[PDB]
Amino acid sequence: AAAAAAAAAAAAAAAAAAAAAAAAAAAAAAAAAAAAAAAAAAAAAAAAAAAAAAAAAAAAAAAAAAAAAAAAAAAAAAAAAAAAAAAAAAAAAA
Amino acid sequence: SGHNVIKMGWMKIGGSWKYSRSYNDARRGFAKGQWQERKMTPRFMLAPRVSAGGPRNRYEGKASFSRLSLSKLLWAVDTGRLNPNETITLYHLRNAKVIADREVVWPGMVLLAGNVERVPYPLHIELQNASAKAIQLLEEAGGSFTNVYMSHEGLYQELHPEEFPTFMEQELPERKGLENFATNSRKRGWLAQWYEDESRYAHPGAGRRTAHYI
Amino acid sequence: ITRLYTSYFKGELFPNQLARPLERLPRGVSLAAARKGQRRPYVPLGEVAKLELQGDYLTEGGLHQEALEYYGVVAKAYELAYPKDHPQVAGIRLKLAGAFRRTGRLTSSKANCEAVLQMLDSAVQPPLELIVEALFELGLTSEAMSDAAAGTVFEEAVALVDMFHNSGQSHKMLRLLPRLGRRFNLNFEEKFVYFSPFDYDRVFALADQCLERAEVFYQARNDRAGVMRVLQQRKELIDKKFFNMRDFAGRIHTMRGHWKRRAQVLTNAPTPDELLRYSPTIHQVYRDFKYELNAPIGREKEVQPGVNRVVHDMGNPYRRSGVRSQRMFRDAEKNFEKYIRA
Amino acid sequence: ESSITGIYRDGSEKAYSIRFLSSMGINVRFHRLVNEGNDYNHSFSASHLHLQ
Amino acid sequence: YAHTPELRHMADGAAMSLSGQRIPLLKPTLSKWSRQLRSDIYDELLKLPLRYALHDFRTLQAHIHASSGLSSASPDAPAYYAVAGRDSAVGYAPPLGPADPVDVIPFFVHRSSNGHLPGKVYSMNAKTLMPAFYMRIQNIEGDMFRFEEELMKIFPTKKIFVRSHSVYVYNVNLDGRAVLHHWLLGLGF
Amino acid sequence: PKAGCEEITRQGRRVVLKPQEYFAQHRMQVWQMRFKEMGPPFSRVWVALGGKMRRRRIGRQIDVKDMRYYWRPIEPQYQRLYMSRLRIKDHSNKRVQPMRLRATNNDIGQASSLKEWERSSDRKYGAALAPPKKRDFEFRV
Amino acid sequence: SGAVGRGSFHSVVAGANPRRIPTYYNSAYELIQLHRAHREVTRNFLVRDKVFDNKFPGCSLANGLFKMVPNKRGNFHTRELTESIRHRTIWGQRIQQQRTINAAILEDATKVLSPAQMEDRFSYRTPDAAAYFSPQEYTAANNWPNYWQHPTEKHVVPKPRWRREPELGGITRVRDAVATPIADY
Amino acid sequence: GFTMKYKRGTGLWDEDHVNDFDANKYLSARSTMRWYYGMERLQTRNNMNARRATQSYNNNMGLHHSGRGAFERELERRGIQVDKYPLTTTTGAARVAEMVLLRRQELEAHAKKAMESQRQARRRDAPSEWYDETEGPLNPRFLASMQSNYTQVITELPSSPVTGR
Amino acid sequence: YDSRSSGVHDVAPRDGVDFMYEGPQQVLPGAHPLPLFHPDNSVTRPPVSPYLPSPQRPHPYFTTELPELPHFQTTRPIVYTVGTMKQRIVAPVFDLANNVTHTRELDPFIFGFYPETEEMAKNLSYWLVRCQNFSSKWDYENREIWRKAKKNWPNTGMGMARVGDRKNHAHPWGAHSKPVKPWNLLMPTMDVKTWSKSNRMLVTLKMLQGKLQIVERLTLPEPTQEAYLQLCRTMGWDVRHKGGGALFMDGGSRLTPSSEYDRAFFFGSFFNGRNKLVRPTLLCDEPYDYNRTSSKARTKGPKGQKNPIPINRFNAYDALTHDTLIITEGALLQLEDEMYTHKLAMLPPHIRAQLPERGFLDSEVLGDVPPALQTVQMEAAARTEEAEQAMYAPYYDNPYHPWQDEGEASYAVDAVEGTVQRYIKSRKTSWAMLS
Repeated sequence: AAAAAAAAAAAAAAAAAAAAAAAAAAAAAAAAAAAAAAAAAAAAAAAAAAAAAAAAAAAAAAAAAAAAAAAAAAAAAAAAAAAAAAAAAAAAAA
Repeated sequence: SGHNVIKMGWMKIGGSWKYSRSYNDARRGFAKGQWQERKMTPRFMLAPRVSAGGPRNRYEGKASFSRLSLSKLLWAVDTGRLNPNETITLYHLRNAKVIADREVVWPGMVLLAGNVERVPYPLHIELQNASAKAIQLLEEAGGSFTNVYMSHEGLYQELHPEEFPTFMEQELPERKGLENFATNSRKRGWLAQWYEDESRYAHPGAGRRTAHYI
Repeated sequence: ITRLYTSYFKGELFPNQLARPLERLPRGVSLAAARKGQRRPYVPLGEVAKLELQGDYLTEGGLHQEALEYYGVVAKAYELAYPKDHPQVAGIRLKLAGAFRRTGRLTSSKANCEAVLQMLDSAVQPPLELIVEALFELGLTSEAMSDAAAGTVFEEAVALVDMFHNSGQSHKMLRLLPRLGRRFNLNFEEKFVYFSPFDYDRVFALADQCLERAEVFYQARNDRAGVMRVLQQRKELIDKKFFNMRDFAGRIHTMRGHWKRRAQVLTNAPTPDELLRYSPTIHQVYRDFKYELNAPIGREKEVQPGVNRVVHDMGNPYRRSGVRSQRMFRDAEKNFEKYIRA
Repeated sequence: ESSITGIYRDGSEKAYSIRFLSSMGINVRFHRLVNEGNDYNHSFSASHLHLQ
Repeated sequence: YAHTPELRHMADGAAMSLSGQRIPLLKPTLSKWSRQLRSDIYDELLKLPLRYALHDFRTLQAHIHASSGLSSASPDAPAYYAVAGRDSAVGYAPPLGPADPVDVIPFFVHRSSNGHLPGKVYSMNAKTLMPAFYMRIQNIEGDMFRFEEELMKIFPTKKIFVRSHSVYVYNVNLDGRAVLHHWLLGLGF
Repeated sequence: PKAGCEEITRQGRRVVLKPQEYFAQHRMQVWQMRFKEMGPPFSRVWVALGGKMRRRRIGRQIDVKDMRYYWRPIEPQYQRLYMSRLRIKDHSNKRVQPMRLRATNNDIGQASSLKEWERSSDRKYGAALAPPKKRDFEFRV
Repeated sequence: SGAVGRGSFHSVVAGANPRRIPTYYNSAYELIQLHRAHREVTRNFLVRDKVFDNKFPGCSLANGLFKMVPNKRGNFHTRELTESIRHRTIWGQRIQQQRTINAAILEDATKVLSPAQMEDRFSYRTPDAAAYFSPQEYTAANNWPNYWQHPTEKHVVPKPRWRREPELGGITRVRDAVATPIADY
Repeated sequence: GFTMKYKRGTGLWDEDHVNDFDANKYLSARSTMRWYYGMERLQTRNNMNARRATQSYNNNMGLHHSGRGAFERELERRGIQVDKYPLTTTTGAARVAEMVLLRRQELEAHAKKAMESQRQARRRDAPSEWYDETEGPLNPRFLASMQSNYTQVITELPSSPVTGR
Repeated sequence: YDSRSSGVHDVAPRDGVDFMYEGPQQVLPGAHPLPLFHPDNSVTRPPVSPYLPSPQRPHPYFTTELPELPHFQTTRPIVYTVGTMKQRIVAPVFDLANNVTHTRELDPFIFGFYPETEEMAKNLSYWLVRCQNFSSKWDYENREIWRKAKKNWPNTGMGMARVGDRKNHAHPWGAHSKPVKPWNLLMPTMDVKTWSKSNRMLVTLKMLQGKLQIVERLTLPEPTQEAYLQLCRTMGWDVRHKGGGALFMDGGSRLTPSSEYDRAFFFGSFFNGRNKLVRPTLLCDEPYDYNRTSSKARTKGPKGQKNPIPINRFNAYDALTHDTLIITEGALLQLEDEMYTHKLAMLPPHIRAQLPERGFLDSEVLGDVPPALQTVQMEAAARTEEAEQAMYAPYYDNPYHPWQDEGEASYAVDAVEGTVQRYIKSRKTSWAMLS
């Protein structure tokens, strides 16, 4: 389903549009599967370029994890390996 | 044999405690509970609560049946637990260990036909308010179904029948259960053919009976 | 973090690197007898060893004539380096009788791979992985000679494997090593450290091609029972090797910290091929009562002797309590006598 | 007593506690009494590379 | 192909409730009680290199004469006498036995007191409700190690462990449960 | 206490078994009316009613675009904050799951279905949920 | 109540279940429960009629009485035992009533088809039956717990060459030397 | 409070439905008797108080110690039986125990005669293939027990294996 | 480690007990290429079995009817299950004169359940905690020390430590704030699944080792202790305190089974050695607990199951501290009877449906078979129950013919009272339940 609009929200508050059925249990089955964020309302697949949202939390997490010095440098400030060792630790408290 | 110092990992006994401040808080059971967040008000203080009882308030009388899959039944009559010759009721299920006894609470059960499309042999069942397609399935197979909705002491007088020598007279279901399940012609309710008597009950002829109040 | 290995990375240690011993025959067992049952002066060996590895590299390259020469030299310097019929001077020709056969000269091949065996049976305890390397060359030069009657030596070669190859010791230490890893979702490639018997037990790998070069024989000659006489053996050969590797899983998830368990995991473990062979019922511990203080109810004199000694009573702990608790237990020493008297 | 003990031909001796020690770790300790000569406790420094 | 504005109907099974007609076209339907089988899963097992030739999907079906043919429960010609354990719209049917009458399968799986198959999908640290599941095949018998091997040829990349009673396969959701049964069904067990 | 001394010679108080807590303390009434936990296990979300709450003056000229009455799930942190009170029924056991917010029929069943209750005919099978027995007509106090 | 295949008193509706296609059901599950239900009342009696026979002189003041106070017996009989008889009987009746249907089925077939076709019809034989009853016959699978002793994998085990020893005291003794062990790196 | 009085005297033996949390993984032979005389004591010592109770209690409420009053004293005089089900009594069930004890002592008597028949019928002197040890050796301390079956000495195996002839 | 480098062994042999090493041709006492903590040959712990346990023969017993002594069958027919051994187990039973009277099959369910350690552990782990005096594990607390209530000195002006009411664990009179009282501990629960299953895998290990031996009768001809100790010398039961001793499951003879012992044996069964005597059952009662929520706060005794297993059952601690297992044939019958309805419900449906054909389900109550040989006590209770099968004739509460009138009842619903009443021939037979 290609959108080409300001698409919508989902079916939270629903005005049911019936065609023909038993159908005597629609708005009691349209507010029953609407709170679990669900199909049984067919879900109206919209916004085919949801890639730019997967490439935001790709950048909004690779530019905020680099806010703490992304550091493919090392275990930062090694300077005492590069001779040889097995680094121990330094508890943070910070 | 170690101390799960939070934000630091497992640590040896006798090790370093310099960095186990919030751990000495968790052990004391003292819960701050993120209460330094005075600034951001949670959904708690801003959530209008419907239903002075609650969203799923199980008040006394609420007819909340314990779900019994229909496919769990058709699997126990070919396994050999249930004899399809006989009118399968709640007593067998408990005794055939088909269903545990922790499942059965008033009102008894409900037969749900999901991901089941056919039932080959005729079947005759006494349950409380099977669903629609669960009913149509059994009716289409030659077999039948009825809706034996009963009061509490009806459930006990039935599930433990070897504790009563004779038949203690069993009370009708209450009004909210009557008009919904028992007297329901559609749900195969047992009191439906009686409620549709017309000659009596569906309209008296007995003097006392004439006042439904009496 | 990772490791680039862009510098020289010294090796790790591991129990796959133990110096596994060789395999021989039992003490008195001689090869020609077992078969029919079914200081030194300086020689530049370190230099000729480089001179034959260029044969193993050559004869494995298709240059089977050039390899013959390199093997010629190293087979000369060996019959001088080692004494007569040494386990080594016999083994080099097994690389020569092959290099011969891969150059048409089968007549000398059999003349070579048969010369080795008289160096082997005439020895004290020959290298078992060699007598299965000779009995293979003797079986391959018979193929090159196209003699089907000369093909029932494979099945006789493996008759020595099934008999004289204790198939446990190849994977004895490597059997528990999967119990060494203690992480489950990082560096978890240690819980599945698998070492392969073809790569670790040469005699097993040799014995496999025998039972595969013997199948192609009976397959070629359109022999039926011959094929099955081999295939079932080729499976029974391996099945008793995969069995000596089995073991149940210990802990599965990440056990933290118990690094001192490094002693119970990696150790000499009785292999499944041995834990049954030497079972404590079939193979009974010898216990000499001359050094212990217990013997069955009749062998009561044969304990570790003592000095002036008189059996006081049985150490019934209530002898300490007051005399009314020793008025019980009165006859319990009398009654117990004739129970140990015959 | 859990201790292997070797007697060298100058009167010297040595012990090797084998308490809780597996069989493989006893043989290894077996082979290590025959090796040494029990004559000098020298620190392998750059001064004591040559004993004479 | 957005020119067809339909096909919205094919959507997901993640982030959205799945039930009734809208059940995923890959997700199997074999439950504990409704032993439904699928042909897609059965080809994966029939196009994989393994010993123990599985059963033909023809002779594997528990589901596809007085009044023009009668049901498979042996309703007898009188259209009267019928026999207890002969038809089952839930998919139940006893084992069929191995398909190769010349081979001796080294492991025998033992159905349970209710006719199940030993695979149950648990969770790693269910306390925190972690969505990381494994399996456990509790009723194995025979050379359960040569049972471990066959699982590798199906599950080459799953950390498979083995103890005297069970065989754990790790990171196997409710789907790898279904794929397991189709094997133990076709295997004649 | 060492072996015997005036602190043990005499006899202070003595201590016996501690009574328990209510079994379902941690499903506090204040949540059983705010939220409802929905979804399959391993996807339990705690939705709470959404939207503003202020009671204005006599304004509110639109009742139709008034609060849409939607359940929207609470913030992901707080669901872990409340649920943390639910897990502590049996800590240290990776086996068990969180005790649910609202009771379930197997919980209401398993509670009184143990062996120890097998003879408690009354109150068995959820007698406290059914409408009461029609009391006697010659009943009096 | 129900408890027998007749339908409970809730057939005050005209729900009498007609046209019952009489199936042949062998009561294989029921016949176990009855064998258990009968074993309980058989013991519920034993518990009910336990009289003291204290084997010790100290408790010889009661040595010939029922262990249960007269109330506690008449109490145990009317409650914890008389429900163990209405149980077996409910099991027993639910079987004698069904075997009356196996009668009609086996007697409408013996008069239409051969004993060769019945044990194909009214018999629940299975291809792997011998795997549970007569295991000496089954070969299609390796059902052994100790699989390494099945005939088809018995070759895996070793064949040691053992021998007794007279001077060791009848001690048995495998006559194979131990493989040279691995000791170092 | 609630402690299941309806299960105390309802075991098969006399050691169940009783919290003996003070146990010991090795009870000396002196300390096993005391454990039996114990579990044997708190079943008689238990009820011999609940009989003294309900008999001394009826004496104070004005009834017969057993529980009979005026009416059910008359009925026994008239010849009517008073209680609905007269359960088998001491002299009753301590008499049935002299049935299943007396036919077994007679069944186990004749079993002497039937065992001797099928033991003096198949009475070889050379044991069959069970006398093999090609698979596993024999237990010489057991052969001393099969010896009284035949005449040929089974109790002498050579140090070499026995092929089982 | 490797401290104490000298001074361990005096550098000399002993007088006449130390032997140097001859060479690899002779054999030392104890040497074996397997790690054995309890090293035993067939002289010190001689297994009482026809054969000697081996990897070749699956069990040291006859797997086929030896025809030089009669063959007995089990009481209940045998069906093989998951953990069963899948081979006949024919075990020669013995006589009190140390003979071999007859040979008898053994049910693979009980005696052929191949052992597993991850379950016999649960048997031992349960015992080592159940077999444990809890009431001894009682320590004082802070509030049982009887000291002053006031701070034993003003906390500030004194040159002391900031402490008040010194009655704490730091002091030689105080006690732990959260000490170990009996009722804090645990009596673990143990159901019938994991108790039977564990126990049946212990009487199998006692077979696979060869320490199993079925006996005809265990009666002493006189109640003395001499006849006991003399019975062990002839039958060969090393029962000295140090040497490995016998384990006596006792159930009376084959024709006269009896769940209780024989007063002759019971009284002679008491001897200060490695002898035990256990009840002839492997199953156990269903675990309950009433004080599950500290409701009875006056209780003493551990949390958990208030229905512990009595010490004289068959456990895993005395299954191994007593090497030889000595079952009587009466005990056998009871094992096959009580486990019968257990192995049948533990079968798959397709197989459980063939039992009524193979004579597994011949119901002694429907008369389809004469009554099986039953225990002396459990038959006595079947003669009593059969005797009184008549006294319930004239009453409508009969348990053997319940609901005689369910064919004539005419149920009638009325809407003045909440009543569905039934009439038997126009006469009301329902009963209004009293309150």
